[PDB]
Amino acid sequence: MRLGMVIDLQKCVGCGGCSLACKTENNTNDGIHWSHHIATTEGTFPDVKYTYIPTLCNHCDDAPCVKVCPTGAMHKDKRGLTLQNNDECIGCKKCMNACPYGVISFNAATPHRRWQDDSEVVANGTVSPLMLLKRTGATATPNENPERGDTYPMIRPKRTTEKCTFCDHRLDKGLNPACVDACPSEARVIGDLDDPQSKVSQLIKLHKPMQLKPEAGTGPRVFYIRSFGVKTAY
Amino acid sequence: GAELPAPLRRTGVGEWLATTCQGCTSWCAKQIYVMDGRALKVRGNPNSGVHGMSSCPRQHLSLQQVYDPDRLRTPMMRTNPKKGRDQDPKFVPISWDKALDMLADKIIALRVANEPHKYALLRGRYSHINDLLYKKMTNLIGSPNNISHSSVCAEAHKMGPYYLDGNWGYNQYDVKNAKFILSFGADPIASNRQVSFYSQTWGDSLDHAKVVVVDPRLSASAAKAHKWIPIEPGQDSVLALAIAHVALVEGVWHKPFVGDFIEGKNLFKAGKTVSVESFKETHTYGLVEWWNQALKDYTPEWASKITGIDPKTIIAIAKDMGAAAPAVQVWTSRGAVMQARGTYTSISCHALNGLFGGIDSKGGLFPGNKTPLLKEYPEAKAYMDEIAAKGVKKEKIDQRGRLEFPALAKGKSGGGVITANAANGIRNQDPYEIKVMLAYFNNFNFSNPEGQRWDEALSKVDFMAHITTNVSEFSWFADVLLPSSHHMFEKWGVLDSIGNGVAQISIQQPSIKRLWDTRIDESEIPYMLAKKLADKGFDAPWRYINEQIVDPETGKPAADEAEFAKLMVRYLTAPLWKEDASKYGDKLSSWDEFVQKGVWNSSPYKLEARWGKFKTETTKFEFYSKTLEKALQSHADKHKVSIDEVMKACDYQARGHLAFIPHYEEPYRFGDESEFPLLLVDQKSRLNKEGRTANSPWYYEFKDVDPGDVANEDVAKFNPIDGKKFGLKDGDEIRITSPVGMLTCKAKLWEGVRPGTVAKCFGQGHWAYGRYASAKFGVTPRGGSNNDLIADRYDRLSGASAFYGHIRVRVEKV
Ligand SMILES: Nc1nc2c(c(=O)[nH]1)N[C@H]1C(S)=C(S)[C@@H](COP(=O)(O)OP(=O)(O)OC[C@H]3O[C@@H](n4cnc5c(=O)[nH]c(N)nc54)[C@H](O)[C@@H]3O)O[C@H]1N2
Ligand SMILES: Nc1nc2c(c(=O)[nH]1)N[C@H]1C(S)=C(S)[C@@H](COP(=O)(O)OP(=O)(O)OC[C@H]3O[C@@H](n4cnc5c(=O)[nH]c(N)nc54)[C@H](O)[C@@H]3O)O[C@H]1N2
Ligand code: SF4
Ligand code: SF4
Ligand code: SF4
Ligand code: SF4
Ligand code: SF4
Ligand SMILES: [Mo]
Repeated sequence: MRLGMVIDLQKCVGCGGCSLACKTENNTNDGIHWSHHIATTEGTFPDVKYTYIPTLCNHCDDAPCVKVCPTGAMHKDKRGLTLQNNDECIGCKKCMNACPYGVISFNAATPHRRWQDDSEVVANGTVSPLMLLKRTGATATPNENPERGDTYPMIRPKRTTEKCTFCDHRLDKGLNPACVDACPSEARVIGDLDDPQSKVSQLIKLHKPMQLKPEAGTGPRVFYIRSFGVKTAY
Repeated sequence: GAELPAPLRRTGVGEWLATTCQGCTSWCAKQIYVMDGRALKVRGNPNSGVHGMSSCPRQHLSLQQVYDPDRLRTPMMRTNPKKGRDQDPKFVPISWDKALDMLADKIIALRVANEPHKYALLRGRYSHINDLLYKKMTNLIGSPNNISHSSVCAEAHKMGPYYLDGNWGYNQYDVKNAKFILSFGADPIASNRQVSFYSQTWGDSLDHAKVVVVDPRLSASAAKAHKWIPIEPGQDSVLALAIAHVALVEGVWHKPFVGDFIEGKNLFKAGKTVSVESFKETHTYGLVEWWNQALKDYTPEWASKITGIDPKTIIAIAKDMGAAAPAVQVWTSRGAVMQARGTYTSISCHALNGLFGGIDSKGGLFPGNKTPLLKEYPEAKAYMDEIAAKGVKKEKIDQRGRLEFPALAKGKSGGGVITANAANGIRNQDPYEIKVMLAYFNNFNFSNPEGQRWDEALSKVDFMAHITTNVSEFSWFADVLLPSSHHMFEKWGVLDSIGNGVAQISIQQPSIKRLWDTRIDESEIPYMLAKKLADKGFDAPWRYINEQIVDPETGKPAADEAEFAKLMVRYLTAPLWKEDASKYGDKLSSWDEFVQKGVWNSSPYKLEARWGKFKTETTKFEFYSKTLEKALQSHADKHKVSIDEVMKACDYQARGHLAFIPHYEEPYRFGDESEFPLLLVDQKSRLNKEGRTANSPWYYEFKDVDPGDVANEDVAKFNPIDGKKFGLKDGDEIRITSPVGMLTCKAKLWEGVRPGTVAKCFGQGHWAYGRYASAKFGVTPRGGSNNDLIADRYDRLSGASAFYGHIRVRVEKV
């Protein structure tokens, strides 16, 4: 089994809804976005092209992040996912240097520290981050998703790395990744690339698949098909 | 950190509760996922026939609005009697009873002094239960000054649809079946009125639709289009008119809709008049007169001289649209039409929807489907006392209907609101002083052009109360703050949406326990105020509510605030769930089923439904708008002048027949071009939930999803040509100055900007709202406030405020 994702760039509108859904699903600290993007503007006015490429962990066939991890925290599971036992992460950052894609973040900052602020912009009138935390019963942020804790820390400790887990906790329940469900055009499809009848396997036969940095030799399993833009008419 | 055993796992087991998002007037039906009493996720309501589970990205930002750490948790009163940008209100907490006591005393004092018309109700956003607070309460008090925000929104965009085909309203666009899409400034995968549905369909449609996007900036939509036309701001109608000209010369109008020459031969020859009797129109009126009076001379060469567009491109577009007809749809955005002469851009662009037959056709555009949703509570005439009956006849504070403010909504002189001009009436006490103001869900100091006029106006209002979740810029001038329960998570409401060939009606319902000591703006607050007014001897509102707004099943009035909140929605939606709505769409068996599904869908639109029966003077699609002539004649007769004198007084170039046909108005411009060499291209952020996500950190984290923009910054985008001219580099702190104001932000050089323009998102520049939205709350803004640059100007025929085309600016490094 080799789970992967096919992203249809023609359907993609570059809105970031996938990345925002990932924020709500996975309780990433402010500034940490497991789902992100690469956008490019090419050409000189008036012949200007803008492209947006959604990015995430490519859950690589030959993941260098796994190979360099000195503790075995970073590992492959039987679905082909690259997952992390965060409890064994010593924050050495070797995975980040090994990953060609820059999709791993390091929790140098205490996650959700801004929610410890109890100052009020209007005293005894407006509330505060800390007061909202108390009111809602949340631990770190009122937006924290407890589901995440099924398989991974809801709130990661400082001095550990983290990245896209392919919403493994949702897959375990037979559900879709949050970013897949969040996409208005259904541009994102996941499945088993080892199953020739899976939608993803058929998509990369119907369309020419493209990968990010295949030259790095990791065998990424996020495939991009079609074109964000179209050739200019007239 | 072991994985949890299956019986203790939590993924997927929480509850989804239906509501409606209002980040834009897409008004998408949603479900909220709730676990441990907290809202954790938002998704499109799968039952929605307009958009299904599809959503734009802003649905997720909703979660940082309800859980905004700068929300008000209590009513407050200011303790500084002075008001102003420089005056700290020194708000102190008070009770709801005391806050409403203060407001009630001020309202009653007006009535005792026989000046109830000096009360004003200001409405920003709203739901369809607004009639009570907005209209009924206001009129029962005795005021005509229920002032919506519509004219700072898009009223100019309704002029074409109304005066050509009788639709004072918006259209849905049949993208799934379109063969040609021409967008004058619309960016439907980022803004406009079904971002979820048009994002769902846009990329797929490129395989069967040729898409041209006309916008001074390379928008997301233009980036996914076959042609980006980087129009000079304010020149859109030039292209629309030249396309129509070529369509006639080439003989490729849509004959089943328009008609044809009686003898078959195409007699439209460039520059030369045609006999009206030689053409037989089918469902249109005025084609030959339009040609003879103007269109015969709107050649591709004429258009190329003005716009720089290659005439071969104009010609090819016209022919492509002819071949695609009637699967042709022309969009207009605020950018094209919210200009001082923009009524005729709406008309000129929308005329193409008639000429190519797209109006009410497959692949074209058409109005929202009929639904049985009620939009008003019962008549209140029997509850109007003599004080109120006299007061409601006073001239409105926004001066609508004066010679220079025809505001011809639905064909009526003074028919339309003039939101931005209410500040001018207030600050000039013309027609009279406003002494008591209640405002909700609005921030006109920030959202209206030259909003410092609202600073001035509100500082002159004896008593104002603001119904709001956050202390925004408008709130700074309030005597009393009335904190609102959040519309999307803590409120009973009802909204609608159109798209995908259907109209839907969706519920808003509380999905969490109310966080703070807030009340629902449109139901609980007017209910509580009516009780307070009755306690103080003015019980007409209370009697009206208790006798007219009663449960549709039990006939009983609400027992308390919370029951009333739901009752307001039950009352208006009863035609959907108490009655059989099968004739219009879904059959719902009960209120509970309506709440559980969360949405009612109409049947699919019947194509060509309106052909031959438009609500125009002629019942035709009017290229020569006898409908607009009648409205202008009414306004002219009211003011004892000619129509031409109205045009002159309203600063349009049109004279004679040109007042009634698609024609070229040179765009109004303000300021010396040599001092102010750049034209502002105001745009929305695709992460703006109107003016309401600037206090959401995720907004900034992903701000570069706006093409050309920069995460965690407020940038103005310049073409590199102008960057070199003005010595600007990426990241430079800059000041942009217009004749009326200035802002500071950062510079970004981007080739997707037309040279001579500067493209900058509206949405930042808050100095209040919250700690993330401002640098120093109450004092120093984050980013730059676009509307401080935009001179207070109007499309006087519609009442619309102008936000585009006329704004000249200069730039310098700070
Ligand atoms: N993301 C987001 N979407 C929204 C909203 C929001 O706040 N955020 N608000 C909703 C509401 S209330 C409204 S009324 C609608 C408005 O939706 P629309 O009427 O479609 O237009 P705007 O979103 O206001 O965008 C203005 C666009 O016009 C462009 N433009 C500016 N000047 C000119 C010009 O002279 N000519 C031409 N051709 N284009 C010009 C700008 O570049 C910009 O792309 O959007 C709704 N959709
Ligand atoms: N330069 C520029 N100006 C614009 C636009 C643009 O594109 N460019 N867009 C214009 C358009 S199309 C519109 S329609 C207008 C809208 O303009 P406004 O109607 O003034 O809307 P907002 O700016 O969103 O302010 C709404 C305010 O309600 C408060 N509030 C926030 N959330 C809630 C809630 O849940 N309940 C209640 N009771 N109050 C709440 C806050 O005070 C908030 O500032 O802005 C417009 N101004
Ligand atoms: S949600 Fe879908 S359309 Fe939006 S950026 Fe992500 S992949 Fe693209
Ligand atoms: S994308 Fe990077 S983090 Fe993800 S599996 Fe590949 S090497 Fe590892
Ligand atoms: S930072 Fe953690 S996951 Fe990465 S290599 Fe070091 S121990 Fe392994
Ligand atoms: S698969 Fe899940 S973890 Fe990965 S980017 Fe999508 S939402 Fe984030
Ligand atoms: S912000 Fe507008 S388009 Fe986006 S989900 Fe909300 S209502 Fe729909
Ligand atoms: Mo609007």
